[PDB]
Amino acid sequence: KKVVLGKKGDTVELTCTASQKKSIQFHWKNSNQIKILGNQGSFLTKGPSKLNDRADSRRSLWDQGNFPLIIKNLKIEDSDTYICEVEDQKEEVQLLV
Amino acid sequence: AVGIGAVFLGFLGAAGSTMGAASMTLTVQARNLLSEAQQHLLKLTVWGIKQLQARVLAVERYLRDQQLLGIWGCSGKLICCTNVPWNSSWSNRNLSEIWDNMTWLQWDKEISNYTQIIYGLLEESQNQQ
Amino acid sequence: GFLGAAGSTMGAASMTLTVQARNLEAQQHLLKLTVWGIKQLQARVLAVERYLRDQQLLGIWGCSGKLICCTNVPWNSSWSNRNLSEIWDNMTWLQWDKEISNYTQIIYGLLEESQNQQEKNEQDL
Amino acid sequence: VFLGFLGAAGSTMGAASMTLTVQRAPEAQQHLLKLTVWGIKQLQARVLAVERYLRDQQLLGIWGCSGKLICCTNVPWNSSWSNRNLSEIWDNMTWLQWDKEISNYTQIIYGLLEESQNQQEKNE
Amino acid sequence: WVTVYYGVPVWKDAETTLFCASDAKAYETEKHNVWATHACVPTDPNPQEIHLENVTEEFNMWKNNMVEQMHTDIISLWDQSLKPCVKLTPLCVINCNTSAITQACPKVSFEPIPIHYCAPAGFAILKCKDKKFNGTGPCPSVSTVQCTHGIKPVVSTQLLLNGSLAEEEVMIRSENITNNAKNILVQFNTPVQINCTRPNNNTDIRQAHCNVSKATWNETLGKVVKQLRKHFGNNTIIRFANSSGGDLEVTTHSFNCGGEFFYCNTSGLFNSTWISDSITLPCRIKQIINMWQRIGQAMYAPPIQGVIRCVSNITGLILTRDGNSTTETFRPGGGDMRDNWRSELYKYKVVKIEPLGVAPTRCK
Ligand SMILES: *[C@@H]1O[C@H](CO)[C@@H](O[C@@H]2O[C@H](CO)[C@@H](O[C@@H]3O[C@H](CO)[C@@H](O)[C@H](O[C@H]4O[C@H](CO)[C@@H](O)[C@H](O)[C@@H]4O[C@H]4O[C@H](CO)[C@@H](O)[C@H](O)[C@@H]4O)[C@@H]3O)[C@H](O)[C@H]2NC(C)=O)[C@H](O)[C@H]1NC(C)=O
Ligand SMILES: *[C@@H]1O[C@H](CO)[C@@H](O)[C@H](O)[C@H]1NC(C)=O
Ligand SMILES: *[C@@H]1O[C@H](CO)[C@@H](O)[C@H](O)[C@H]1NC(C)=O
Ligand SMILES: *[C@@H]1O[C@H](CO)[C@@H](O)[C@H](O)[C@H]1NC(C)=O
Ligand SMILES: *[C@@H]1O[C@H](CO)[C@@H](O)[C@H](O)[C@H]1NC(C)=O
Ligand SMILES: *[C@@H]1O[C@H](CO)[C@@H](O)[C@H](O)[C@H]1NC(C)=O
Ligand SMILES: *[C@@H]1O[C@H](CO)[C@@H](O)[C@H](O)[C@H]1NC(C)=O
Ligand SMILES: *[C@@H]1O[C@H](CO)[C@@H](O)[C@H](O)[C@H]1NC(C)=O
Ligand SMILES: *[C@@H]1O[C@H](CO)[C@@H](O)[C@H](O)[C@H]1NC(C)=O
Ligand SMILES: *[C@@H]1O[C@H](CO)[C@@H](O)[C@H](O)[C@H]1NC(C)=O
Ligand SMILES: *[C@@H]1O[C@H](CO)[C@@H](O)[C@H](O)[C@H]1NC(C)=O
Repeated sequence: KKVVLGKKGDTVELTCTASQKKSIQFHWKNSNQIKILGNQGSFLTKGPSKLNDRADSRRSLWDQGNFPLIIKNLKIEDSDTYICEVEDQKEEVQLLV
Repeated sequence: AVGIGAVFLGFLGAAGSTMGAASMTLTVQARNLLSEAQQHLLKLTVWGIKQLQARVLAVERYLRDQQLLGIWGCSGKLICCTNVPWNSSWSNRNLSEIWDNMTWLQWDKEISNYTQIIYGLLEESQNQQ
Repeated sequence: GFLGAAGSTMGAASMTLTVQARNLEAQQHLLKLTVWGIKQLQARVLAVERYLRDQQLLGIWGCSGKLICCTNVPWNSSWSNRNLSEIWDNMTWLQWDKEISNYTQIIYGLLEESQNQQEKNEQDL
Repeated sequence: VFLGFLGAAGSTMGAASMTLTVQRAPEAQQHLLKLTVWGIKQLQARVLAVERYLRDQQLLGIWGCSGKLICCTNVPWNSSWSNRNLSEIWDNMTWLQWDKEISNYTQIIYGLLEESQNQQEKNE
Repeated sequence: WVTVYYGVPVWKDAETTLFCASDAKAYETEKHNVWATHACVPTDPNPQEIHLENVTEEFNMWKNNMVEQMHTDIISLWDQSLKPCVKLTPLCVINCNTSAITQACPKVSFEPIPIHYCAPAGFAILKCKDKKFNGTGPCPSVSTVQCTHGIKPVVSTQLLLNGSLAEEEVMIRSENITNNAKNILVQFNTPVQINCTRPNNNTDIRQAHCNVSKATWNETLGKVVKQLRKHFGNNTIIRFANSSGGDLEVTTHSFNCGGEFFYCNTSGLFNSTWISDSITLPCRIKQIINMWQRIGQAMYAPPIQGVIRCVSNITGLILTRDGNSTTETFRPGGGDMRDNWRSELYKYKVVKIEPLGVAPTRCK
């Protein structure tokens, strides 16, 4: 489990990486299995989370395989671990305020 | 049907000859018998398909015989001998009375009462062996 | 051209496997019939050339012409050795084809060499 | 059976015998007429390539070895048919150079090679 | 001791390059009907659907190879048809250079025509001639056929427009239900109608309203909530909802009605929690759109002058769940365009017949 430290209110880049570099479908969930982000083809789709207006991803990097998550306005109650499901590899990354 | 359609006509060359002189020349003949304007082009293509819907029909009619010879042992052999004993109940004639004074057409008027039974006996004799 | 007949039983296949060859004005759309007259005739030359390219494999393994041929390469135990009774009783030929996955590629490799061993056996007497 | 089937005429006959056995708008409303007409040319070439295979399986059948690629027979060589030392004509010679050598006798080999099967048809 | 055979009815499940077959016209300058004369043969005049006798085959819907064969050609269809004036594909080498491009861009016509996907020489297509086929598992009555039915490449999110409808009850199919990351392709048994008109009062230009009947929509979604309790519990209180967010193309039901990309608003269409007139969709023609073909934005010409309308046949519902208990939140989804055609190519499979087995008999 990787852990990323962001102080308060900044923007982090919880990275996640594929292999074949062709923008396959991914997602980002949490401990209660609630969707943060979501790729849908060539578009982007959020989910009913606490980061509903706080989540975004770099769109130009999807073709290279990197599928990061960038959270802005880092509050105190977002400390959890996040599940990036590229093909099957749920690479967990934990977050601390 | 220029490819293997002229082969089937060449089989009937020595009809009415005697049975010995017609079976002797099978090997000889088969080596020798196997030897655009605007309105035009949408009609001259159907003259190219219909000349291939019969030329291919000469192929898959010829290969429906080698699939039949291959079941009874020998495939590719014209003259071929088999391990099945000739019952005298088909015809009660000596071989002196057969390969000397008969033509091949008279066999279809003589053993076609039994010619589906022989094809079953030629099946198992090269199935278990 | 030699297709199948519905599968649906392994044992009843081998009885009817033989009989598939043991006995036997428009003028308005001249592109609907000319294009589909070639595509229905390109699929009848391929059904001839796939037969000749598969009598070429059975010619390598000495099995040329025979539908049900028998050969002298023994069963390894590592090729999904199931019960030999119920294979012919209640099974389709599709279900048996799943039962060997990658052993088909190495079953064929012995039959090329066992004939070449038999080529070095019949000419060594 | 094909026509572009052996464009692998390499150098070694010993290696050649090894691979002897292993074998957008251009339309202008007329691109369905280019693909239909030249569809026939790719069918008059493939069907004739079948009927050349069947014309030759009867010729290998007269020599007894039908449906098989490497036919080993029961007739020896001679001295008139380019009596080399089986190293210069099997490991460093292309088939085209070998075919150009014995081309005077290919019609002469085929006569006796038919007779060598008819002698093996006498003991039956 | 093995026995080689050469008559077996054994087919693999192989992948090949199919060829399109569309009922083209060759004189119309509709931009679908000019591609369908260029890369499609006409319809097979004698089509034959042989029904296989008693074979059951384990299909799969989500790993098909026709739905990535189809996606290669409607990507290739929307590059000749709708050429935008300004297109910004993010070429990269953070240093991603947004490579602009420019070309001609005239206004064109646009309607989906049915397209059949045929099979080449030597292959077959195995239709799943059933009624309750849930996408994965053994279809019982698998017939065979050379070409598929008339499939029209209508690209839309949140609502599978103009597609075929189930003859049986409302089907629900997902690759793994209770995953909360896979879409749930509902398919209707009756065609819900929808009008989508841009009006003619020239004042706004880019503003339209869409009318769906209140009688049909409350009854059709009344069928969906029943069979959603089939794969779920019997007393779950499911909650329909607005879409969450993201881009405009997946938050809102987007499509293309005659060359102009509509962007509707289905918040009043999913506004009911289920237990035990005419809705008006405020739409908007957009002009700076994202592309579904690849990554990158594209800009088009302003809309045309006259009245723009297209009455339709919504026959699909690409929902999406979220994982709290005793309820379910079902907000709409869609946008990955492979789901827009595997909703219509689910009962098809391409095979090839391999007639050479090696059975056990232990002969000598
Ligand atoms: C689901 O399927 C249905 C069934 O096909 C689809 O509904 C059809 O949709 C199309 C377009 O949306 C529509 O076609 C129009 O029909 C009109 C007559 O009914 C035509 O007049 C009109 O042609 C004009 O509009 C085109 C738009 O680009 C122009 O390119 C064309 O040259 C014509 O333009 C003239 O008129 C306009 C004013 O309208 C003016 O500005 C121009 O200068 C010029 O004078 C279209 O062909 C069909 O009628 C619809 N079918 C039905 C039964 O209503 C539906 O679209 C499908 N769903 C989806 C999402 O695609
Ligand atoms: C071609 O010739 C080179 C040099 O003699 C040799 O190394 C190579 O194997 C040859 N290749 C073929 C295909 O003949
Ligand atoms: C259907 O399956 C049964 C199984 O007992 C079999 O007997 C029957 O032959 C099958 N139907 C056909 C048409 O083959
Ligand atoms: C479907 O998703 C659930 C939830 O993660 C999981 O337990 C199950 O194994 C999945 N099914 C398959 C076939 O992987
Ligand atoms: C849509 O419905 C509203 C209210 O029922 C009505 O005023 C309007 O005219 C309708 N528009 C169309 C195009 O039917
Ligand atoms: C759609 O419009 C047509 C004609 O304008 C009308 O016949 C039909 O009833 C309308 N449907 C709905 C649901 O408004
Ligand atoms: C109409 O919708 C309400 C909820 O909005 C639902 O309770 C009711 O059952 C629906 N009507 C019918 C006839 O099903
Ligand atoms: C639709 O989404 C917007 C923003 O996400 C929200 O303001 C609105 O309330 C939603 N509609 C419904 C019916 O919840
Ligand atoms: C239209 O969408 C807006 C947000 O995009 C939302 O607030 C509103 O409720 C929607 N209204 C309808 C009728 O869909
Ligand atoms: C839609 O939902 C809002 C709040 O969720 C409610 O006030 C409104 O009456 C609903 N509209 C309909 C037509 O049910
Ligand atoms: C919508 O579906 C109905 C089926 O009842 C059909 O009659 C109608 O023509 C369809 N409309 C289209 C395809 O535009």
